[PDB]
Amino acid sequence: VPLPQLRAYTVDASWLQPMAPLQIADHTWQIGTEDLTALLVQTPDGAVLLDGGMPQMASHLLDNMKARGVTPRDLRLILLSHAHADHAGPVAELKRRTGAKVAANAESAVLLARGGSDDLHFGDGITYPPANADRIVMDGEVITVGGIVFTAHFMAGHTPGSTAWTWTDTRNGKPVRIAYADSLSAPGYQLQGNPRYPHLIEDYRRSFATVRALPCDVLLTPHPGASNWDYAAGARAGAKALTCKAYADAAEQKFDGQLAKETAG
Amino acid sequence: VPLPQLRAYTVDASWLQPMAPLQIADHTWQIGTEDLTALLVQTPDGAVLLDGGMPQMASHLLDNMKARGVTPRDLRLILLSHAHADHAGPVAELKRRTGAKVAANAESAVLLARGGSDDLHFGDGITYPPANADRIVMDGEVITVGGIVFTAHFMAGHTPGSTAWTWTDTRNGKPVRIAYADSLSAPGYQLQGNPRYPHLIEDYRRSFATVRALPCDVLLTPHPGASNWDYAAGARAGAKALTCKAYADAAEQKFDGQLAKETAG
Amino acid sequence: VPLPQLRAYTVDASWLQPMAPLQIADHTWQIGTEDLTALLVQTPDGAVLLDGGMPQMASHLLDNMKARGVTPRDLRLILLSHAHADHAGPVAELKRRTGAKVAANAESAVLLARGGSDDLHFGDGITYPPANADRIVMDGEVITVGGIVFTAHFMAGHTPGSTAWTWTDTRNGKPVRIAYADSLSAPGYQLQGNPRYPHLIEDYRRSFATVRALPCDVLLTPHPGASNWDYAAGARAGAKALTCKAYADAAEQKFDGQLAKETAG
Amino acid sequence: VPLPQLRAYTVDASWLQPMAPLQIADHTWQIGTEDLTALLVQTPDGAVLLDGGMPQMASHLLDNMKARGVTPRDLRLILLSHAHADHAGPVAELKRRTGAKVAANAESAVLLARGGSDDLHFGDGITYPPANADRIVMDGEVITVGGIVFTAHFMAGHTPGSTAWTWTDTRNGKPVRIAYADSLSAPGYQLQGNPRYPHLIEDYRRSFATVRALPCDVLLTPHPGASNWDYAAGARAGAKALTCKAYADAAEQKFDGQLAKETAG
Ligand SMILES: CCOC(=O)[C@]1(CS)N[C@@H](C(=O)O)C(C)(C)S1
Ligand SMILES: CCOC(=O)[C@]1(CS)N[C@@H](C(=O)O)C(C)(C)S1
Ligand SMILES: CCOC(=O)[C@]1(CS)N[C@@H](C(=O)O)C(C)(C)S1
Ligand SMILES: CCOC(=O)[C@]1(CS)N[C@@H](C(=O)O)C(C)(C)S1
Ligand SMILES: [Zn+2]
Ligand SMILES: [Zn+2]
Ligand SMILES: [Zn+2]
Ligand SMILES: [Zn+2]
Ligand SMILES: [Zn+2]
Ligand SMILES: [Zn+2]
Ligand SMILES: [Zn+2]
Ligand SMILES: [Zn+2]
Repeated sequence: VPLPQLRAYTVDASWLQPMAPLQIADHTWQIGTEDLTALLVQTPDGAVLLDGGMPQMASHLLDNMKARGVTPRDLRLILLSHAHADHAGPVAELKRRTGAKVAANAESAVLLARGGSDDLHFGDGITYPPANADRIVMDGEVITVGGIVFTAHFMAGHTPGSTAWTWTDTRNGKPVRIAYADSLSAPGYQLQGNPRYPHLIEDYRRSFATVRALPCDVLLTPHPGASNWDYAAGARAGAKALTCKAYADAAEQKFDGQLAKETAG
Repeated sequence: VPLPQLRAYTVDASWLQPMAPLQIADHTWQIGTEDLTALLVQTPDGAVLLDGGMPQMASHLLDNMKARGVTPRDLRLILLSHAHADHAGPVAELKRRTGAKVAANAESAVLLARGGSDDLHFGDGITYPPANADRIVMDGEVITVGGIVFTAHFMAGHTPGSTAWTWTDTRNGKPVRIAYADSLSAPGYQLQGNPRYPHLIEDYRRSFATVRALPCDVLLTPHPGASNWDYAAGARAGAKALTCKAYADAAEQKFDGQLAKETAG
Repeated sequence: VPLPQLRAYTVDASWLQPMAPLQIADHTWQIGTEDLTALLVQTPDGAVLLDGGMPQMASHLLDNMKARGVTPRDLRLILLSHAHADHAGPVAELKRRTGAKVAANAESAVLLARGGSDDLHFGDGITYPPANADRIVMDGEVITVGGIVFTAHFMAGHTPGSTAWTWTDTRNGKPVRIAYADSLSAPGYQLQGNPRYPHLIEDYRRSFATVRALPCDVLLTPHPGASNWDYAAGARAGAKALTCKAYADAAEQKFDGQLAKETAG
Repeated sequence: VPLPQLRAYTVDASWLQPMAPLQIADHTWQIGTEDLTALLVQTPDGAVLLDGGMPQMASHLLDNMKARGVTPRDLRLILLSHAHADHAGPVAELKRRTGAKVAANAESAVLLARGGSDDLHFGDGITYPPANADRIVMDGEVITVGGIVFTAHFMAGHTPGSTAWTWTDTRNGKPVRIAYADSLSAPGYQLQGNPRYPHLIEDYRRSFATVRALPCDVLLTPHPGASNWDYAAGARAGAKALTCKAYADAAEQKFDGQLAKETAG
């Protein structure tokens, strides 16, 4: 009996289904796939990308940037929700192919630098090309690109480095406070007494509170379904979106159920 | 007028004054200098070093290890209080010259990897040879070496990655809970509204509480004077040592005074 | 049409077929799989591993080390032929699970550090968990472990960092000069006018000459078939092994044929 | 007796004496100090910097870029002769303060990444803030920025990663082939039988031949005096410059004298 072959990280087709750019606000576009968020924020002083999705999405992202008028040199900054393969997958390649630099917190930078390997919960099962961060950010730190101010809100749990990013855009003449909140799920995680993450539960509870309180006229999430976005629904893509409060409440209720199931399991 | 010459990080002579090993408990020795802590914990399955002091201390540390019966191959693990040049200085060289691997939290690992450069408060003024961590630890995680169990207690503030390490040794037949608590000082730091560390004050306040509650029959600190140790006093070196509670209270009182002076300054 | 799913690096079953340790000389054992070399050199001062094979081989390697009397702490050093996924695959995990440190040349270290991503010829198609080198070696540099002297002979081509490692063991009372020579193949490579490797052809020609001249009573290669080893043949596993001269001549003849086919293709 | 204080890397004042930009050809300017080269190549698609000098030169470089019409976002690329502190010193800071990415060969990248520490000859005596390379280049590889084509010519010796960079500019309507050739000195180096660099002599001899044959209407060197440039001499700064052939011959004659002195010493 030979050792097993390596298994690739395969995903639902919709996660890999390209879509054309979908405008969220005056400067903010969804440019990823139907079921993975990748946000382009376009400014008079260059563009910012928040997440890139799966590794094989680099060229599609670049096509959509081009459709928007953003050349590779115009992409200045990549920000991440968290450094798993389905959100940070193409970062290394985008850095090679654009002017983009990565800003991330220390936890995300170290996970990004090992390509998602030695994950606290997934081990080496879900990896991707490693990349280096160019700037380390602290909780509450701001980065400004052509006058869009992005604020980091750490919300550790799904990964130690999970981050919400907030900024204010405009729409129909009025401010829109956009909150790109990270995942609050714990898929197959050992929650209680995890030797690799001993304060996991406390971190999730603090993160629910952080998400609940974000400035949040519009919530977006790395998996759009988690905030009830439907990117394929066109003019009504965001009509059913949750508030940050509702998103945090739903995640906490699910988390509490998982804790009870783990105790019983 | 030429640009200024580079300025070396110079320190009081006592910080660089070698001392012979000073026993703290059955397996735990101070092996650094008179005024910089470097703790050797010797076990039947190899040795652990907590901090190394200044960069030029590597050979002295190695001499004292040898005096204790620890060869380079026997040194298994280096742990750090925080990754400033006067505590992590010789880490890179010790890794080259021993079997030692470094375990640190993500913040300390990223600061260690850039040799203390781009410090949030010191800039590039206090740097040292960079080194890589071999293991990333999470808050409350344990590492066990020949049955001495070391527990990490994050106490962010002096650096984002500041850590207290605790373990239980023996003395005169009874357990001794040793707490190696990191610095709680903020030397020349901008405390309020620091764009590079926006939650600095909240982190220090949480860290005072963490230090106050540590398991702590014996407190040691990276600068021995901060816990009222006198390594040159022989049999009474630790006689005047503070409790963890007293250390935390003194640091908080000093911090509060610094906050008031900063507001007035 | 969705973007394609990620494809895993799959290999012939024999590459993944565990075997028991096979003695090559008094201190040198093959401990990998039937069709991937991983050499254990056991000394009174610890053990050296040369290559590890595929990523999923870590636990098997560790089992065979244990069978040989080598515990994780006894493994001191990992050396590499080249940093592709089927030879360096388990390095990261072995470093986490043993005392082992990696020594490699700069080219191999940088490819190892990006987990084989952005390969000059394979792109991101054949990746693995990234790892850091602990020591950078120069051409002709020696490393000594318990008195086995390992010499590095750079033989760039298959990868920029391809290395032959040589050492002298004993057998039946007499010296045996062992040469672990790297691959000299160029599978699907663009040889002529490659913008990512402009001196590729010159490097291969110099490497054929290097391999031809190695001290070489016994030749071993990362893919055993390349040197006509049959690890499953027991007492006659090495009976048909090529000389280094014959190996270099065969590789050059194949290379010349590939050059002619590329010109015609 | 305390251990000695750290010693800063101090240099002749002229190495730190700022100068205004000095035009070499239509797109190429010296923007460093009187006695350290830092070349700015300005193109319609952004700017390239070759070397930066000492660590404390970052702001001066940025001032001279601004004087030339180059903002921080316009600096696209940093190339290096070699990664010693007096040529790569400010790279880390320039990357933080500009859009610039670093391209270097593997040897230079690994030395840059450890801030010049563990130098083959200098040890930790001459260090600087570490930086990461964004692109690894191979010998003879080209990089093109707004149609200036830069070619790498490895010339190992002074450091393993020493590189000459060549490109074609214009002047008075005609092409000017500029060669920025690295140092060929070996200051205090052990040349013969160096265990850290066993093929040192062979590499220097090959590098003399490489430099002799470069395309070279105008030779520039990291230390201008080595090619008989006088940056403070204005309109005649380059009048006495050596050819590449003369530079290589002089370096080889000096090297041969050093070899003879080492044998006698
Ligand atoms: C079990 C493997 O899990 C994953 O690869 C992800 C990565 S975010 N996490 C899951 C989750 O968060 O429930 C998901 C299905 C949304 S994708
Ligand atoms: C002002 C520079 O500061 C330092 O280099 C250190 C490093 S810990 N911090 C100081 C402090 O903590 O007060 C110190 C004097 C104990 S040394
Ligand atoms: C085409 C992909 O190639 C590979 O993944 C390897 C890695 S060494 N190279 C091949 C070769 O060297 O011919 C091989 C079949 C021996 S495996
Ligand atoms: C002895 C220390 O040396 C150096 O720091 C440099 C760095 S290039 N090398 C010298 C040389 O090349 O002769 C120099 C004086 C030009 S500066
Ligand atoms: Zn995730
Ligand atoms: Zn996901
Ligand atoms: Zn400090
Ligand atoms: Zn200190
Ligand atoms: Zn290969
Ligand atoms: Zn192979
Ligand atoms: Zn130099
Ligand atoms: Zn120099």
